[PDB]
Amino acid sequence: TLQDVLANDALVEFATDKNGCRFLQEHYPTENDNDVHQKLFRKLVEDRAIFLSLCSNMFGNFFVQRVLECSNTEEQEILTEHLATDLYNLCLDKSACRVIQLAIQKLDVHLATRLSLELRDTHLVRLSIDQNGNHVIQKIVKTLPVSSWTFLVDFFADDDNLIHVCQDKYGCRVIQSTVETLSTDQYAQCYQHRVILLRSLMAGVTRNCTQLASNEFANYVVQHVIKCGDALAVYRDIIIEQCLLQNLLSMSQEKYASHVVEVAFECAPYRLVAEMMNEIFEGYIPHPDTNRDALDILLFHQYGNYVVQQMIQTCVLGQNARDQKQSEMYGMWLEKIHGRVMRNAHRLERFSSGKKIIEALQS
Repeated sequence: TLQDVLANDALVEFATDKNGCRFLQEHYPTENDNDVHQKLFRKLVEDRAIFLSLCSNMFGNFFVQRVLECSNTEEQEILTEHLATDLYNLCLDKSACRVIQLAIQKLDVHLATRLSLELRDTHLVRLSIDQNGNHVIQKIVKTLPVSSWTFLVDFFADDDNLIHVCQDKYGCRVIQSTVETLSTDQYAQCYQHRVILLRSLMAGVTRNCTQLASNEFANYVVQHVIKCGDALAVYRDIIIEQCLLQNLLSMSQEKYASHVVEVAFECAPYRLVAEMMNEIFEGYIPHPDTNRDALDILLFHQYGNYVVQQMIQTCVLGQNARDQKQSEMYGMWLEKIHGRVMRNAHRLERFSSGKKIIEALQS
């Protein structure tokens, strides 16, 4: 019946139907030299408006994906030009962005490079925070070489663009994908190119870390820097030392930055764990009277109590350190925290968080 739909010119009438597009998708000739394959491709790409309306459709996008799977480089050139005419609005659509991601996966690397470079002068903040275009940006970053999307790094060297993209549910995933792609397989490249691009990102992260860590979604970027080791570990310490120190008590009382403080207490080396512990303990936040200590504030706080729990967990896991001085220092820190909890234990038992802390000190 495929020759019947070739003769009646009802390729739109099948692809705009669920059963019709399933019939086109199942019986599509995978061989490029087939006559029915060539005829169906020609009927697909005769009208650019018809092709782009089929990409933007609930069902016909699957037929466009099936054509894109069974494609040689000439067909890929035709489809690349047709998509690049309206690429930016194609990524914003729920349907056509699937076609764009399969294009980034399955086209030749110069054609997908052309598609990635067609986005370099568009509203990339809107595309990164979009419900649908964020997957296209992530697919471009994770799939294509860095030279195909280096402009994105250049787009994120602006602080306003980095803050606007990071402070969003979808754009923070874009920033995480870019950071995770650039950091991977460093010190196996013999030159510092991805290192310079990653430094260009991390300088903007470092200069804006207090605003990013206190945000609902932009704190995930900071936790991604701290939690991931390897080439990001050197940046982790920087965020601990230049941005988080002298600010532990304020961020630990904050709704979203307390997560960053927990992740920093979890992942820091002993060098920075020592300075963070001495800031929380009898160091900064001095209270030069009979007012509350920083640990006294964080014990009875709805978000700082998890920072105290992470301090307990860090010291418990750090008693088994290979170094003896580090092990006795983690033990002394846990003694300090345990003594301060046991001082206020009868007060802490009246609340859920304090009961959780006391049960954590049990086990």
